[PDB]
Amino acid sequence: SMENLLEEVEKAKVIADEAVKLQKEIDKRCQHKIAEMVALMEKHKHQYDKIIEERDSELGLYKSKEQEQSSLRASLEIELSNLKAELLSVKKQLEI
Amino acid sequence: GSMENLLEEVEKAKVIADEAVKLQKEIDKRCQHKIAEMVALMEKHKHQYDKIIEERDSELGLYKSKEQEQSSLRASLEIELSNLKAELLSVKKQL
Amino acid sequence: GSMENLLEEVEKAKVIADEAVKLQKEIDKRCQHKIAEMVALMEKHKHQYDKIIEERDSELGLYKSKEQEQSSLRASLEIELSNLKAELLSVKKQLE
Amino acid sequence: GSMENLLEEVEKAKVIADEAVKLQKEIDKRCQHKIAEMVALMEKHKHQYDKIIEERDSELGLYKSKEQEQSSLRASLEIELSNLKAELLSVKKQLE
Repeated sequence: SMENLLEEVEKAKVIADEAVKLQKEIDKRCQHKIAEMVALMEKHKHQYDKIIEERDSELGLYKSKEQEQSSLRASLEIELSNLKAELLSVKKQLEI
Repeated sequence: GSMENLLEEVEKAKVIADEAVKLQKEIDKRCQHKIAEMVALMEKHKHQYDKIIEERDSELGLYKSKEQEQSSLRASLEIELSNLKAELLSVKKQL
Repeated sequence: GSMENLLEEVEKAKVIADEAVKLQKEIDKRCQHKIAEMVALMEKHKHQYDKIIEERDSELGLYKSKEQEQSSLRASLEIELSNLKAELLSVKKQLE
Repeated sequence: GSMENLLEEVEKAKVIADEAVKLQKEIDKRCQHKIAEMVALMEKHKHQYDKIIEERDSELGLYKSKEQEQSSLRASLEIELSNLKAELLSVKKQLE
């Protein structure tokens, strides 16, 4: 029974060794997965920061060109209206 | 009267130009709005990511502390089992 | 009195093992919640991106239709202005 | 001369229209370009999330099997400690 008792202590500490080793593999794999996901989030975070920051200068350029475009549009409408008015003048002159 | 035909043509050009300006603005603004929505989405995602990363960095000390406590418990168990085997060997030698 | 030391050591080892299991359950719990939260976040983002990319197609169809309407309105304006010039020349030379 | 400046106004309207089309093509080109860029970024990120989740999901079987084996080793350890306590009560009592 003494031999069996020492055998039981040996078996127990072997089981503890394997349990700790396996749990270390599990923990390392888990933290590895967390690290990969946070890494991907970091990269994406930085790219979005880049695009968000560029939107300011891009919006300034857009506003400049959009003002110039509103100028061209108003000019065309006014040109066509003036055309109509001078045509009216010509027509009433031709009534003579 | 040919003057009436001219007035009709000018009014036609005014209508065409007006619809073209209206459509032009509509296309333009639709594009700008699409860009704005995508930028807003990317900003939300960026802030969520920044929050997760910040929480991980803050709690890293606590996680490492608990892991150290765990490895200490494992080592203590190994030591108690070794002492158990040693004292059992002592008792066996006594008998 | 060495047997009492043996029983005390066995009870101590059992308490140690129980504390290791309790603490390890807290660790595994935290890792599981972290991975689950990040997977939920990335899956939500993946779906939102997929949706925007999916509706970009219909937005491109409407964009194409409206752009064709635009170019037709442009061509029509250029032609109406040319016909206008033609009749203006007709009246001008008629009155000369 | 009211006809000469009518023809002149017609030519001016043609010119203004052509300008407006050029400027608007510039505007729409930079806008559609920005859209293309952000859509390509979202496509890349969507496929990355899909890939990383498909990997975790594919290895969940190995994870679950090693975790079950881990819980098996924990149970084995509690069983061995219990057997030890019992045989040590037996041996202790056989002495006294």
